[PDB]
Amino acid sequence: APDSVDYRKKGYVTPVKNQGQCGSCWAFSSVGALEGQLKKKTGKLLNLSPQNLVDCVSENDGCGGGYMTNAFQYVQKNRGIDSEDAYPYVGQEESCMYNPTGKAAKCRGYREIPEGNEKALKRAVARVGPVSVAIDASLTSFQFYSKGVYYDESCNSDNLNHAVLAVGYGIQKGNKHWIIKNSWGENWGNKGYILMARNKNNACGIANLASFPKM
Ligand SMILES: *[C@@H]1CC(=O)N[C@@H](C(C)C)C(=O)N[C@@H](Cc2ccc(O)cc2)C(=O)OC[C@@H]1NC(=O)[C@@H](NC(=O)[C@H](Cc1ccc(O)cc1)NC(=O)C/C=C\CCCCCC)C(C)C
Repeated sequence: APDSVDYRKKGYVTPVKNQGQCGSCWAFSSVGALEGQLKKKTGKLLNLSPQNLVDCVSENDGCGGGYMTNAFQYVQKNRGIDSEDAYPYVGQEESCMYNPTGKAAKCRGYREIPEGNEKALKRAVARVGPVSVAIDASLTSFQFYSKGVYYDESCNSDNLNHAVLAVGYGIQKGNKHWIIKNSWGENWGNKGYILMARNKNNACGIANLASFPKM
């Protein structure tokens, strides 16, 4: 694989959204992954609907929680996801109003990275595009990230509690990293983004609950 990857520079990645108080992190992660695969296939980028996922993915718990695979599996069986334009984010769990006219992406299926395999996730990101990853984001050191490559020996790989999007990887001051899109708005982190430590004994369990859709 290449040394540098950054799918933001290829137009795959939409702006940094804000989930708010609602714990719809999985939905923002899922949408991020589909958005990437939409641009690759069609040439056109747009915002897909996190609210479509929150309201209609009955196998997940809306703002309470959820998995990305379940949201991808939903878009496959449903034969669509609406645009943000067609179906906008309100910040609560409520009734499904999927309108197949406002369809924007479909999904052929999904794939999962092997558990605790950062090399596999690296190969995935390089070839596919923005990959959905879950992590431990409970630490204070995570909350108030501003610059550099992030790492903390507290970061429990087995306590996976927050879904984000791996949009790339690289190196910065000899610290290999994953380029990560959060959904806590543009004023968190470095413009919404964090660079988390790559090949550092699976830092915050970056490789444990990782997956992508095929479009
Ligand atoms: C999205 C994350 C989010 O918005 N915020 C997280 C913060 C920034 C740490 C967060 O709150 N995450 C957890 C709760 C939590 C907080 C702190 C610690 O130390 C641990 C957990 C959360 O539930 O947030 C919602 C989103 N996260 C997920 O969907 C993730 N899933 C879970 O965290 C987990 C389910 C699970 C994961 C791994 C397992 O092996 C088994 C089960 N959720 C729960 O355990 C909570 C279950 C039910 C809560 C019901 C609340 C009812 C309120 C009325 C996913 C892996 C991406």
